[PDB]
Amino acid sequence: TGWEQIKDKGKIVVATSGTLYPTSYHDTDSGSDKLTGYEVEVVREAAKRLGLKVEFKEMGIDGMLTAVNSGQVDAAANDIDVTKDREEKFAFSTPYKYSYGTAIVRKDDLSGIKTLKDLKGKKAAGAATTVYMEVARKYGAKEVIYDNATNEQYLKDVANGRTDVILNDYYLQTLALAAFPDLNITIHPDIKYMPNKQALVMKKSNAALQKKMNEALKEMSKDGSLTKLSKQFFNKADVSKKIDADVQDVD
Repeated sequence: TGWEQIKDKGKIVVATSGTLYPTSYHDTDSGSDKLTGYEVEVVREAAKRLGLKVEFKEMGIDGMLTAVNSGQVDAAANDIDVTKDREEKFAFSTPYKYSYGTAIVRKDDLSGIKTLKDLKGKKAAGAATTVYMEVARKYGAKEVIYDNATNEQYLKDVANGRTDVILNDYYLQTLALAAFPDLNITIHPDIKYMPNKQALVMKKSNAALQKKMNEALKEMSKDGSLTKLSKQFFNKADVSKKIDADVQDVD
């Protein structure tokens, strides 16, 4: 534990899942299977700025925070939201990603949806146990149960009229549109909910490491490195800066 200890070894141990495209995943398209992604690269470069090598320990989100407290790892980078509750238990770096949830509906009629309230009675699809599906339920949407579908399948069913809406992170959905620009789908222009931001998580007592990481992140923020990495993984979008938008809070 400790920044002087990390500095001495010359390596920082960081936990991540590798199952969250495009922020932490493996590059299978190239055949390298290299752990990469927006957040992974941000940490890698930040550590480099600090003369350090990174040792990424892949593990499930569960027990990850426990590994940080136990000292098993020096930090955890896995799209973890900054929340007041977590801030009393851990030390976060400055945020390097800001986002909010949105909805993908049909391009031709927006699936008859104008506001979140119109989700009532609509067929909502996507991951079963996420805060996104919870949002849909709160508004009375019918949850669609899929056996084992793909992203392309989910999107086509919306376009086809088999389903009506998909609730997910804004940036993840912009990639959906970019991937299938000819499909009858689009991100609803007025629905924005649950703003959120992600940062590096470390033991709250590790104030020295926290300050050093922020120092490198700030340097990256000022020279365009963050924006550069963002555009690479989020199809030219820059997720490192907060979007001045009318975002609705949800219970």
